[PDB]
Amino acid sequence: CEEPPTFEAMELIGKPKPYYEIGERVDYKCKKGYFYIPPLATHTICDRNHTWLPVSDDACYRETCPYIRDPLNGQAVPANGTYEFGYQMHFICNEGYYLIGEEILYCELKGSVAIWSGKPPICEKV
Amino acid sequence: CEEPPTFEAMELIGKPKPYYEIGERVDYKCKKGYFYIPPLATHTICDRNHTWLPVSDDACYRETCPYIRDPLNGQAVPANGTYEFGYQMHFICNEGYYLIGEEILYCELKGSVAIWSGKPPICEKV
Amino acid sequence: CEEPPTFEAMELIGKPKPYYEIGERVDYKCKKGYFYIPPLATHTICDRNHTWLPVSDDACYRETCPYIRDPLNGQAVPANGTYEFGYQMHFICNEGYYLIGEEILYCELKGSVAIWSGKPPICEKV
Amino acid sequence: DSINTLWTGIKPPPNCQIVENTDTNDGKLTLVLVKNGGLVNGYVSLVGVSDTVNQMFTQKSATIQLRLYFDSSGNLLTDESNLKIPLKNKSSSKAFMPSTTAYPFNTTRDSENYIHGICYYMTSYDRSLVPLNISIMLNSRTISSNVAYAIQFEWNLNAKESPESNIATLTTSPFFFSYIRED
Amino acid sequence: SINTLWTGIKPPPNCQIVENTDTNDGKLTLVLVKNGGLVNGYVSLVGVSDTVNQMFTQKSATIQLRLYFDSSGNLLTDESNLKIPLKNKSSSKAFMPSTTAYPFNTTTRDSENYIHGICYYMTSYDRSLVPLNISIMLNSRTISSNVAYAIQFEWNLNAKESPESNIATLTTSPFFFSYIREDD
Amino acid sequence: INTLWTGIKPPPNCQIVENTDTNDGKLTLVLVKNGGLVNGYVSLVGVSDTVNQMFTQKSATIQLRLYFDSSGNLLTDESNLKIPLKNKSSSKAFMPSTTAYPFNTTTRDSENYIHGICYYMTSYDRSLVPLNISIMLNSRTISSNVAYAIQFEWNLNAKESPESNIATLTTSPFFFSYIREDDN
Ligand SMILES: *[C@@H]1O[C@H](CO)[C@@H](O)[C@H](O)[C@H]1NC(C)=O
Repeated sequence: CEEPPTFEAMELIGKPKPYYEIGERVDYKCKKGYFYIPPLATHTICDRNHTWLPVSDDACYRETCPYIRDPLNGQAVPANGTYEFGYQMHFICNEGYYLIGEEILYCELKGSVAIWSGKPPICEKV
Repeated sequence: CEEPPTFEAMELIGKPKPYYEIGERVDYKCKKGYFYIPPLATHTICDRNHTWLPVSDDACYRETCPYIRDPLNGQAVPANGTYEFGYQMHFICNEGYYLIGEEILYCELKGSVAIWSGKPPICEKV
Repeated sequence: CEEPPTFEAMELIGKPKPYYEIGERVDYKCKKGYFYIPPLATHTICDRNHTWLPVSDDACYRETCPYIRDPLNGQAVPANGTYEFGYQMHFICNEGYYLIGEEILYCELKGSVAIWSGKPPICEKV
Repeated sequence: DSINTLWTGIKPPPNCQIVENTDTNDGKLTLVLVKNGGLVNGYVSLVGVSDTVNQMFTQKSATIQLRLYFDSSGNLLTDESNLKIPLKNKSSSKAFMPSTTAYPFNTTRDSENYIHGICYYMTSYDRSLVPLNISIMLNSRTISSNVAYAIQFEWNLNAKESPESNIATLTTSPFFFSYIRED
Repeated sequence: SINTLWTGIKPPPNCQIVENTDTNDGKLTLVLVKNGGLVNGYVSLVGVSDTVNQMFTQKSATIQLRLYFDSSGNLLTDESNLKIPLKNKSSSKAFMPSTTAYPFNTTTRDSENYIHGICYYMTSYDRSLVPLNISIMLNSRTISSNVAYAIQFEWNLNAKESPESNIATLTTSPFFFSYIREDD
Repeated sequence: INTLWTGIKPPPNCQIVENTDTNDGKLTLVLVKNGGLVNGYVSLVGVSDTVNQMFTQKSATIQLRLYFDSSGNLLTDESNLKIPLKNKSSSKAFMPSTTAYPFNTTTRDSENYIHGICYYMTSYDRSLVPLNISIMLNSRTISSNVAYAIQFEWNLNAKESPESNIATLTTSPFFFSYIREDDN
């Protein structure tokens, strides 16, 4: 068999049949926001019984924002440790220095790409 | 013969000779602002006499402006010709609606292209 | 020998060795802002002694600014008279006319290109 | 010419899906890919078929993104792609795909994988021009075990005010490009 | 095996730009190359006459050269602004714009028939750049019974203020293009 | 022998900063023979820190110039490109025609430049920043050896700097075409 398993990261490819036969193959693709990394499977088959083979959406990962170098004379630490869309980045300035412009940046998802909600701040010399 | 006939829509191609000979052909091209549509004649030929054959500039038409869909909840009706340059377009708004911005647009000729002298109006809901 | 001669127009090609052998060859290229014209020498060699052969940067000429036509109803005369960067251009307006905007323009060198430090003036009719 | 051109064909039928959720083809994508040395020459224009698509330019800004995926052979995976009709020669298609060493498949999207430029939309009423931002991502992002090559086209409208006031056939000026091809 | 159709490198005054002119006042360099189902294009323009080289003393100007061809693919030198036939680098039909791709219309004037882009003019005094709007209409509109193919080039100046103050050689940056070509 | 290039994904192969001894740029160049023309593909990647800091300014400029001998071979000594080009398998066939883009002693023909725009993708939000690209063909020469020349010049100029910290400079691929020599 029946409707193939549903997942969080990947979805089905093509019209969902009410009944699948033994032997036939069903394929998945990553959902909007996720991307695929080899070589874990993205498909599954109807076994000699009438259940589906094992299968996980581990092949699909959450989109990531670009790496951010510590501001000069500063320090850029992920506030959740992730670079995964949804989580943010915290900025701290060293001794004898002060930050200018947004000590926190969000990693938001815009379309199919994950980007930062701003330009990394500066650490100024006091 | 002598100088070939002149027309409104099409003109002569090449240096006009003071005297053309029997059987000699002369070709026309549409003037700036007009365009040609098959398969009508666009030439004449010096007949066994010393006059030119019949010939008209019907092969050349006026440049047309783009089609204009009835404004939503409105109605775009032309005033005269097939969106031919020179003639204009009238706009009327349905029941319970009112127009904003120019209930008439001209189809003017600018260069070699025929365009509308404005953006089609809106029909608003009152 | 030792470090090859230095010049205004051309410079050395490659790492300057502290000691050049006897009979060893050294090549020059024109500096940013100058360009080469045949067939004068660009090189020098270490003679049977321990000095370098004769050699000049005459092979390299200065970058020229674009030609400037006499302003309409005016006259554009080079004042130092070179067009090479460094020298300037004077503008004089004819009888019954007056200049607007900078009666002198400099031919300055910006980067590798020689350009004029302004837009040529106008000669107005009084 | 020994198989030189891979394209959608001249003046094609509705052959792709532009609107997010639907199954009826609402776009006419003209794509022409030509082998030339180590490079591929590209020609890509778009035409709107559906009403919902031809309304997109009544907004101050819109965005259209078609992505094509290919198998290891170089054949369109019609299921995953927004392009619903396989490419064909003008007469493997691997020779036409974007080199994997040039524009890799990554696990984070090299700026080195995008092509960027500008094509134009002609208004309906006065033929005036409106800049559309075109951008082509080569490979870089895979969504299935089948994918071996990928090309993504993204058109972007963004203007002080909307180009159209009513619905009208969306058409993107032909945008030319080139990339280092597989072999 | 006959790959290039062009005007030739560094050509003589070979076209008329000023409407109703007595002499060729433009040097049009055009290079069309066969490549698969496409043609690669290269087109630059140089001003010859004084009247043309004064055009850029205005805040805005416009230049439009249109080439027409017969069923064979040969320049109809009489109707065209280009007054010297194209030649191979060694039918020219193989080089023309496909009729199915960019039709000849009697009504709509397809937006699908234009190519649009931007090339540049270098000023005389400081070499600075001024954007010119280039647009190439393929086929679309015939003006005579002879016409079977058409290419129209249109350069457009439009700036807050004029580029030049005196007369100076008008030159358009090379603009590259491509179109779907006809095929015997 | 159809392609002349630097090769795919090359090693640090050119010098961008004045007075260095360590290649700090990865220039990808692909030149393809096509009829009477050459098709060009050129992207740039920053290697050194000093180069990858250039875009913390409101504006910067990068200029790589390649020189060639009469054979069509890179004069690696004079050029900013420090590694010879190679075929994909004379290179004269690939050089810019001398009659099309002459070597001048008087002026610098505006007819010798190609002009366009490619783009830089920011580090944090992937947004786009226009870079002015300009390619000078031949025209000037700084050596008795030089017989052909190609000069690439990228130019940043924005209301405010794209980056606030150091980040890998990468120029969008810019495509071009020129009339090629042809030995003969
Ligand atoms: C990310 O970390 C910060 C720490 O300041 C926290 O406020 C925020 O809620 C975290 N986000 C999520 C989704 O947990």
